[PDB]
Amino acid sequence: QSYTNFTRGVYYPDKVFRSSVLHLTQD
Amino acid sequence: PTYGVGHQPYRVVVLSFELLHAPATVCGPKKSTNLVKNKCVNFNFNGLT
Amino acid sequence: FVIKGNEVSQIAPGQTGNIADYNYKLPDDFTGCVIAWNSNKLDSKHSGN
Ligand SMILES: *[C@@H]1O[C@H](CO)[C@@H](O)[C@H](O)[C@H]1NC(C)=O
Repeated sequence: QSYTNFTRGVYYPDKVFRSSVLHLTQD
Repeated sequence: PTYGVGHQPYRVVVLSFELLHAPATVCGPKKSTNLVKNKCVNFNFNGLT
Repeated sequence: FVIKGNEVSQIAPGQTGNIADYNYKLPDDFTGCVIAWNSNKLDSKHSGN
């Protein structure tokens, strides 16, 4: 079938609220 | 019933839970009080103190 | 050793009967394996004792 190349699909790796920060996470 | 203690059946219940998760509705037997607001207090919100 | 088939289930920790009691007995704190096979093809003759 056809193939595609996306930069989408992020998800929240945690259950807390963060704002105006750059957070480095691994998952 | 004739076996030694090490070979008798034992009933095991394992209670598994994660404690650092943000929401929780499972438990808490302590009574709540009035939320004071705008004043230095010692607070306990869902186990977080 | 050579045993009767009805006795094979008796060669185990904690068991009692006419074997594993006033006969070859395994410890309750036993580490090891009990390996057994049917020997009738060699012992089918009427040897008696
Ligand atoms: C590569 O990605 C871009 C942007 O998603 C898309 O427009 C383009 O068609 C893609 N190329 C291939 C071969 O998938």
